[PDB]
Amino acid sequence: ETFTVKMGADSGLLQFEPANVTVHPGDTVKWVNNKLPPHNILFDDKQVPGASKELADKLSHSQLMFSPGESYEITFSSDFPAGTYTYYCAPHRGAGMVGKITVEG
Amino acid sequence: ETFTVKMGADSGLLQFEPANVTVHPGDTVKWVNNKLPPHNILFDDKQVPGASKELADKLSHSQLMFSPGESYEITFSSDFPAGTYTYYCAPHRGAGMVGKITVEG
Amino acid sequence: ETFTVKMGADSGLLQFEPANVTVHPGDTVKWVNNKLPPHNILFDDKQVPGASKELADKLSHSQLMFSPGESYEITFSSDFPAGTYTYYCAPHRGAGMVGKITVEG
Amino acid sequence: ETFTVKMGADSGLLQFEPANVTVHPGDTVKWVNNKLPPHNILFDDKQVPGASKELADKLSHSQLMFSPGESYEITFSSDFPAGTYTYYCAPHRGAGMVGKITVEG
Amino acid sequence: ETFTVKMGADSGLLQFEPANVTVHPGDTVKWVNNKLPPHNILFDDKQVPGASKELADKLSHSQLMFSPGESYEITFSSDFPAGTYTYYCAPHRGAGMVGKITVEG
Amino acid sequence: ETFTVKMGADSGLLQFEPANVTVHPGDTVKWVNNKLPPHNILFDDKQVPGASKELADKLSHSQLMFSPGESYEITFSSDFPAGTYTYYCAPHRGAGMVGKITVEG
Ligand SMILES: [Cu+2]
Ligand SMILES: [Cu+2]
Ligand SMILES: [Cu+2]
Ligand SMILES: [Cu+2]
Ligand SMILES: [Cu+2]
Ligand SMILES: [Cu+2]
Ligand SMILES: [Zn+2]
Ligand SMILES: [Zn+2]
Ligand SMILES: [Zn+2]
Ligand SMILES: [Zn+2]
Ligand SMILES: [Zn+2]
Ligand SMILES: [Zn+2]
Repeated sequence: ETFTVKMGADSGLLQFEPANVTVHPGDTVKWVNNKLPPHNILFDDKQVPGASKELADKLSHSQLMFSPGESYEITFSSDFPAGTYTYYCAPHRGAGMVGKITVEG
Repeated sequence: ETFTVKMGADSGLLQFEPANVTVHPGDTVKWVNNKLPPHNILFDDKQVPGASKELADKLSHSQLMFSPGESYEITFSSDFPAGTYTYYCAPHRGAGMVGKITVEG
Repeated sequence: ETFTVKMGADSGLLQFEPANVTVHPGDTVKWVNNKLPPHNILFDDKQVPGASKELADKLSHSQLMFSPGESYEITFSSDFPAGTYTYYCAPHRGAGMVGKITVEG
Repeated sequence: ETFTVKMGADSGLLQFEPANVTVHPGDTVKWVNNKLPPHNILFDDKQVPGASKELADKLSHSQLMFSPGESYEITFSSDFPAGTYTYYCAPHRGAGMVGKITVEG
Repeated sequence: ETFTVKMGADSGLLQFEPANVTVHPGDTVKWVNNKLPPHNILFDDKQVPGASKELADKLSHSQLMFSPGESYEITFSSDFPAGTYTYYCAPHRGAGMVGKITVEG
Repeated sequence: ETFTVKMGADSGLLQFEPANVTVHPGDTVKWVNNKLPPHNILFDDKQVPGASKELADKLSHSQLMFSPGESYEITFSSDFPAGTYTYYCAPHRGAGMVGKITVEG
């Protein structure tokens, strides 16, 4: 499957819609730049299963996205461990623009 | 913290002593060439967490060890996924010289 | 697409069926252990585009496969160069168990 | 061959000189910190051949360069795909400090 | 064996305490967020042994740490080359918040 | 520079000619298949500077070379550490077909 997460709610709020998402092995999470750019997706080394920095760096879209429609996908294949993945938006961190992905396995 | 696994039991049996070992992140597994050489440690691409061939190749000590005392260590850091790691000895595969490492996390 | 290559012909010959395969970027090549095991897939450093040893080592399934059904897949994504990839089976090299994959791009 | 690209024109403009460069496999691209620092080289996941994020991250010199003369080289060997590579300078993005490398092959 | 480096001296100075540390293979360096956040650890491609960008990127904790107590560890295993590793804090670079790790071997 | 090492002496001896070679940073070592094949170049994890298994695996030409003229080159760039690199030929190990490369720096 493919779960779409909008960066910036329609209401004009600095949030990820949905904030919490539960994914199964093989599913894809698609982030779409919606409202109030820029945004980026950052995963901290200790916010991913096993505290793997190597894993966090691969998932983290450090670069800022400005134009609406720009997307970033992550297919959680058999390779990725099971557990919760917490991420955030650096420019809107103070606004509490935080997200969470739970991979069940 | 450092678990020692002997390649070839004192009994003269073609086995890994211990055959099964449970490790925690940060711990090291030390293989020591004991009896009836040669021996090597091979991890198949599908016998490691996530079926990562890249991971299996890094852990696999393909080359044969002949002299007693020769060791090979693997510190299971945060970069290594949790799960069971099955390995074997190529020259003594038919004798059932197989091992298993379970990393909890 | 996914091209299946059988390691050991149905006729009981030590060959790869098919021996020559033409793949497009994105397409996958699946090797299935069929007849007269063991078999392995080895790519020499000079038998791959650009003579990249780093590339040859990643594609090479050095370890021997014994049980029928065991598979090994390689998805030739964008990261893989265009050109011919020649591989062979080490235990059946003298029998001329050689293969060839041509990636068009 | 080695193509030199100056980060910041002699005329004092926030540009890459040259902005567009055509490279052949094997040729190198050298960025030299010239005028009005800082500068960095960023490649977006979708601005490289095949939209490979793994490839973009390896080429991207995220860290800021301040002192004149500081260089960053990239030898486009066989491992690198053919196509256009668009990059930019984060601190001078609004000024349109964008570049483009076309690898023929 | 585990050397602790405080990001921000108790004195309220924007420094790494200690600034210079000598480590042996197998030892771990632990950075603890102490005073005047944020802080991050950045290693430049040319400030590590062999000028390996791949190595620098793995060690660099690009993301900003705000809460006191947050830590980042690096166990200098056999895969890491011997030599000096110079790092810095991006937000406090002008204050001269620079560090240095010397791995003996 | 480029130092040529012949795998199998003209005298018909199972040796590397020369057995010992001193190389400077940037020099290339070229192994040429000469007499009494097969041969391969294997570096053990503990026979290279720093006991880096990752380094040993990259230098090791595991696969057997049969036809005369087949070569294998290794350019010891700034990346490679200084020290002695001991290697051997697996099929002719008992004959004492061992070599040694000393990189001065
Ligand atoms: Cu945001
Ligand atoms: Cu054995
Ligand atoms: Cu075969
Ligand atoms: Cu700039
Ligand atoms: Cu700081
Ligand atoms: Cu030999
Ligand atoms: Zn962190
Ligand atoms: Zn396999
Ligand atoms: Zn070769
Ligand atoms: Zn992107
Ligand atoms: Zn740099
Ligand atoms: Zn060894």
